[PDB]
Amino acid sequence: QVQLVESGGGVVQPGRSLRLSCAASGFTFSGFGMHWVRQAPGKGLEWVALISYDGSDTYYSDSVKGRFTISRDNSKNTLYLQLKSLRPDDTAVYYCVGDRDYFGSGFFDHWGQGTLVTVSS
Amino acid sequence: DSGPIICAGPIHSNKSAGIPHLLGYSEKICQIDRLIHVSSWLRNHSQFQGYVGQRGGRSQVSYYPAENSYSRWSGLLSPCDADWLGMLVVKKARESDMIVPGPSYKGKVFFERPTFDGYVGWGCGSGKSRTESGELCSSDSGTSSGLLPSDRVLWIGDVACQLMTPIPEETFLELKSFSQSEFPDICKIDGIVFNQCEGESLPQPFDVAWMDVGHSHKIIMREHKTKWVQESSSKDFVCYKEGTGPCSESEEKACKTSGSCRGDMQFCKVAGCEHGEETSEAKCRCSLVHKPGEVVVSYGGMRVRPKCYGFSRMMATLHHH
Amino acid sequence: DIQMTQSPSSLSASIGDRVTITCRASRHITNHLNWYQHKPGRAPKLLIYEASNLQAGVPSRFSGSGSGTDFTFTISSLQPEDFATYYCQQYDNLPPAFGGGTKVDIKR
Ligand SMILES: *[C@@H]1O[C@H](CO)[C@@H](O[C@@H]2O[C@H](CO)[C@@H](O[C@@H]3O[C@H](CO)[C@@H](O)[C@H](O)[C@@H]3O)[C@H](O)[C@H]2NC(C)=O)[C@H](O)[C@H]1NC(C)=O
Ligand SMILES: *[C@@H]1O[C@H](CO)[C@@H](O[C@@H]2O[C@H](CO)[C@@H](O)[C@H](O)[C@H]2NC(C)=O)[C@H](O)[C@H]1NC(C)=O
Repeated sequence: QVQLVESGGGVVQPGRSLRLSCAASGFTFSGFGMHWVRQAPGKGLEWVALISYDGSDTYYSDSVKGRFTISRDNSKNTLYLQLKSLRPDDTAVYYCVGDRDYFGSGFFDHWGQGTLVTVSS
Repeated sequence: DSGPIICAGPIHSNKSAGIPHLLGYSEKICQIDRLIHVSSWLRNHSQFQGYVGQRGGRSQVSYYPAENSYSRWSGLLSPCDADWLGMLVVKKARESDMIVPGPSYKGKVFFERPTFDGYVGWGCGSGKSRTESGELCSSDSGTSSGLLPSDRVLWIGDVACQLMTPIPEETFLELKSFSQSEFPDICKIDGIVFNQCEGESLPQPFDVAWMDVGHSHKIIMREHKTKWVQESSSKDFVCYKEGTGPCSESEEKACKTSGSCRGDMQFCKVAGCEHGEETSEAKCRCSLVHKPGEVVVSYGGMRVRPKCYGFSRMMATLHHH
Repeated sequence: DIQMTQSPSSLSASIGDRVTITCRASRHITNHLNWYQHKPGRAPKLLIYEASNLQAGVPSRFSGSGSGTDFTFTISSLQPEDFATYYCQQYDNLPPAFGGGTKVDIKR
């Protein structure tokens, strides 16, 4: 019932800006915080950003702070992540994640399938 | 901003989880710190699923008037806080209970108002919240997770409750008449007859200082004075473990009646302490709660230690000349 | 801020054994810890929340315990599907942190 359909990945070069989107179905999207979790090749999981149910509260990791912007349109049921100033470290698979409370407190309950982002020249 | 008494704001992991019946004056205080009591009120009366106050706790609750003086002291107990400790009961709102205008009833799941004859609370159920007026609860998809922030709670008025010193009825009648003389215009307050009028204006907002003296109805005041005495009692102190959280009843009882625990200076000069043994270990520490003290009010020539005292907004009908 | 450390990095065990992963938090996070299973190709899956609670629909062989800084993730009887990488995540501080992980191989 509760699904997440990511889109937007592709091949972008260092210093370019990609945009990722996560369409949410089957649950009241506007009442749950959302996350973005990425995994680089050969490495572990790395939480990227979170957004509150309202969009009023955002939080980011240090590795991406100031470059990636997370936003949400609760009238279209899609979650966004705006990548900027991309780098080879950011070459990873990007998962959107649904949480359990109003804020994105850190319960990574229901995931998406993922989208691959590759940065090289 | 205020700060917690003992326990930081909760991060609840399941909305269906239960509200345990803890027996210690510290476990109760901890549940107060995390708005467990208001969430329980919602579950019983308004048939509501989940917790209110996620990550905020009692300190992030919204007040009206928002510049709330007592909020700055974590020890001062709101009417809901006294409800969780048994000192009074906040009733479920009925149709007759008049919702006062002026607060920002929008998105609120709970709000509380001291009335002339007691304390009343309004709640909303699962998936619903209050419309701008506060008269109706309506679908609110931002309340769907059931783990809701503290700003969904609204405590009306600068109120502070405590342990009263009981007064005899002869004193209550003296104080009731003096209030009647001081507000001869008023006919009814929150529907309760105050003076005898025979001609009453329609219900109107009324800002007034009052005090709960443990009798039928509160006594409203215009000319009064206050003094925050420090009077030591067991409830001046909470006992905690630095990482486990609040201690248990048997431990806290052993702390406050046996001088077997540790704590700050004032507690040791009340119950007894010790040092020079703790190697790594862990033992309960007891600290003074942060309040100016017990409030004593002077009014009508007399001086009373009330159950609750504050300045909130009630609904009064005036004379028709 | 908070830096989780998992041990061991890798662990080989045969089907039916007991596998005990351990996780450590630099500071006290009470019981604000989750455990995650990640298998190659498929997304991560949430097994334990609040360090001891079973997620809905997850087998009872998975468990969790601990509070403070030292925590534990245990599989009572390993099964062939249970071979994957596992992670612990803290949520006491607002920046959520994944530990390094722990890959589970099969003894042959
Ligand atoms: C909402 O309802 C719950 C019950 O579902 C209330 O909690 C209950 O409160 C009563 C009264 O304090 C507790 O009874 C007590 O039992 C102990 C012994 O267990 C006894 O020593 C006391 O004198 C009292 O009789 C009851 O245990 C407790 N149950 C639970 C599950 O908490 C709750 O107070 C209600 N909400 C509000 C805001 O009052
Ligand atoms: C939220 O809590 C409820 C209640 O504890 C969980 O539901 C129970 O879960 C156990 C174990 O899965 C089952 O044996 C019970 O039958 C369930 N009870 C009911 C009434 O559903 C629920 O799974 C928890 N949800 C999450 C997200 O973990």
